[PDB]
Amino acid sequence: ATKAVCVLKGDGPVQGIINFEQKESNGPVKVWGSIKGLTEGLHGFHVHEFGDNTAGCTSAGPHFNPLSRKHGGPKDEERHVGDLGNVTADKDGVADVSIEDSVISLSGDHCIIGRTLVVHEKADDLGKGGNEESTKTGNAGSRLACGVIGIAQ
Amino acid sequence: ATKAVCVLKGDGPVQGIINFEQKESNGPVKVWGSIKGLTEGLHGFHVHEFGDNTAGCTSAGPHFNPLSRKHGGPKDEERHVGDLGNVTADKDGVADVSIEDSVISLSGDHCIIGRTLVVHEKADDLGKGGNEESTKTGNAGSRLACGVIGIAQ
Ligand SMILES: [Cu+]
Ligand SMILES: [Cu+]
Ligand SMILES: [Zn+2]
Ligand SMILES: [Zn+2]
Repeated sequence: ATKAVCVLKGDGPVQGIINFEQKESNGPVKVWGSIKGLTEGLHGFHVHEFGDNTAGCTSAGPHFNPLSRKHGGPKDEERHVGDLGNVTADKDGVADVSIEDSVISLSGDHCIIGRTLVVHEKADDLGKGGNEESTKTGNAGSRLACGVIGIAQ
Repeated sequence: ATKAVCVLKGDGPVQGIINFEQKESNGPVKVWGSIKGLTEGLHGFHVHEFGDNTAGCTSAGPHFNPLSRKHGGPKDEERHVGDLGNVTADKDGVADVSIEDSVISLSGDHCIIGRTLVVHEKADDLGKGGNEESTKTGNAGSRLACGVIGIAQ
């Protein structure tokens, strides 16, 4: 099994730790942890291409997209590899994250280790907003917190 | 080429940005950047095993050592893969980092992507110190700043 971890931080109050675990290389990645400091409701949640935080979350570049597809939700055949949809924060501003995804991986061409996990200002519209930006970012707005995804013990 | 980057941060004044570039997968890796906030003199500089910052730099674990060797300087045959020796801070507390290394790699099954880069309190004794700790850490002391090594554009 392979494990990964990401510490999410940004300019504002959003802070979290997200864990990744993959039992087999041909199998799903479990993604779980807790993010606090969020507004209540939905927040876009993606893996971005670059593990570069030199200019904060901006330098992470676009969604991780090695198959050159349009943005979607995690359930869509047409999605970026990095498209994990939304997380939901409760009234106290905490998102208890629990996702399973078969398109991200912790090895190979879909490997997300060394890339950046980002949590966003607004809901990800999952490619259904009827504008060009919906097909790129899901209209998820600004990057509230991010972190480079590292190999974990 | 393959490129990586690391933002070094800690609990004190030490901070910097370190770049990695590898023109050929079977070629050397160039490592360069700057670190500020350091005491004048030598400071140990290594890749540690885990890209885990959940408990600060402590959770990075030991030096990255997939070949199970003793601690060395970068020129030694007997070294950890992560052993990049010392950087030197000037009278203003600034270390201009400029390293070329043929043991670390940005690709392949022992790559340093997703691991942690650490700059230390004290000089690395290059495993020549004559105590057990010399053979593990070079007696480089505490971890002043660290960051996960990420994929760069
Ligand atoms: Cu995103
Ligand atoms: Cu170290
Ligand atoms: Zn996307
Ligand atoms: Zn070492």
